[PDB]
Amino acid sequence: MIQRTPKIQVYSRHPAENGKSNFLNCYVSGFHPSDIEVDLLKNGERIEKVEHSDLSFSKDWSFYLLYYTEFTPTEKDEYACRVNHVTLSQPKIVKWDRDM
Amino acid sequence: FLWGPRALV
Amino acid sequence: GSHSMRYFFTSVSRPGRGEPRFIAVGYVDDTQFVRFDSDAASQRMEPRAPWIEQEGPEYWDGETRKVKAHSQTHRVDLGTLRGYYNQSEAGSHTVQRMYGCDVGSDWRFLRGYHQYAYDGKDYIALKEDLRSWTAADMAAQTTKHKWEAAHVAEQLRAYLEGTCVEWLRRYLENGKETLQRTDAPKTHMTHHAVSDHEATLRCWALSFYPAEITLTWQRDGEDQTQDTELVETRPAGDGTFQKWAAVVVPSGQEQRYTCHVQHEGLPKPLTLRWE
Repeated sequence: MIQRTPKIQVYSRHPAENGKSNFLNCYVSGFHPSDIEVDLLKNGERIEKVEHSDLSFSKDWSFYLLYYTEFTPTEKDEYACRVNHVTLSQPKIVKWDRDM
Repeated sequence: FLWGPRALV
Repeated sequence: GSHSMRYFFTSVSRPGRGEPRFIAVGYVDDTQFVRFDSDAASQRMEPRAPWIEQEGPEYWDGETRKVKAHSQTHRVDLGTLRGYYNQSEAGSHTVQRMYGCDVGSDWRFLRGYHQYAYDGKDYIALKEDLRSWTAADMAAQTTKHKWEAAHVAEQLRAYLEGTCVEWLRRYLENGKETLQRTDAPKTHMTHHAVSDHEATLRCWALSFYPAEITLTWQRDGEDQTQDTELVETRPAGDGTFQKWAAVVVPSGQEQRYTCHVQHEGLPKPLTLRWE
């Protein structure tokens, strides 16, 4: 079967500003099949209440999903997105860079 | 508003 | 001022673990308004946009009945397809369906679609004339001939040019406080030294809707697509989208570069340059 690796982007809904509530997003797209595992991390630990969009797909049939959770960024709290897919030999970790 | 009729492959 | 209504359906077999997972979502442009998850507790088409909640009980029972029927159809399809491809019942397979209509700025029929894919590849698709079919492989031929015999194209054409258009029109009207908006992107540019002789110029586009947009970098008016790092358009999570484009340039040569932003919400394309 035709398989595709997911593209991964971890970012905030609004521009980062320590102390103010925001939403941390992990957008995974361009993958196939649909089975995928996505976790938002806080200092290495899986985050509790994480929501996600309903499975949909693009024109090329590849799937995309948005995982998100409200959060308050701090100067020393590090966030990331851990993704695992059949195409990945090991979970892929992507760190959140407030400038991207 | 969904398309009603069913079309089997 | 173009618009569209589109439905996306996904069915994934789970051998030894029950019926296939069935997920369906409905959209008007880039705004989701309905959803159904065979694995959810409601077992009903659910609203996902404020303006669709206006629809009465008849609407919801109707949509629920049809979405469930779509589910059953795809369940059968999965088994049929394994036979067509002489595949075993051991692996997981995916069936995807996508169909809809587009209307112009006058909200009149522009075009219709109805595509079908198996395990991520084109299986069968209705041609633009909404009268014939394009089937990839030999296996898809059977479906093509069956659908031709049953006048599936005619049935779809009536729906796509008629029903799909009228309801799309109704939705645009009922959601006239949000659905018809064209939010131009808020833009800005950042500059960061990579070294003593190279700097990164990133061009940002935020808070825009619809998601369709074009962000390019030019050097002396020359397209620099190949030198650009352009991320995929991302949803902010609040109904708007985001995107950025970056290029590394020789320090001191920034003035020769321009970022161009094209978007339906912009009365004029934007041309930005670092200052």
